[PDB]
Amino acid sequence: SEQFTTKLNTLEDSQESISSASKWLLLQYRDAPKVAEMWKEYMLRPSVNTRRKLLGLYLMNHVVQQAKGQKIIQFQDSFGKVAAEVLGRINQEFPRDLKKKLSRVVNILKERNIFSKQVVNDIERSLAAALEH
Repeated sequence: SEQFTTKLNTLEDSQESISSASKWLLLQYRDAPKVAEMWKEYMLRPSVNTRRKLLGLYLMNHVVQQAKGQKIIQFQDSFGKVAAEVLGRINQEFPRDLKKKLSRVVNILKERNIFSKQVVNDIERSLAAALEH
């Protein structure tokens, strides 16, 4: 629902506040397919700063990380799909500093087995493409 954008637009730059938001976003699993699309648009919105995009990335990470604990594939699969594309694209805007921070998020998604091997491979491929172009 629109509650995603409510928490996203009011998303504060702090892990505590980010987790607090994601706690409620776990209830959006019914519309997760659409939430991921909203997240995608946000991440690929030119009116959003690269810092604010990374902040949004942090929010997603918390949601799917908790979804991993809650075993909610509605978030894992949905966000994984769009993440494969987004993560590659936004690295063309992110500076080296924020690109490193991004790669840390990716490492978490992989190492914690949050996203499937298919999704991870798709991410890594798009990341390589981002490095190439």
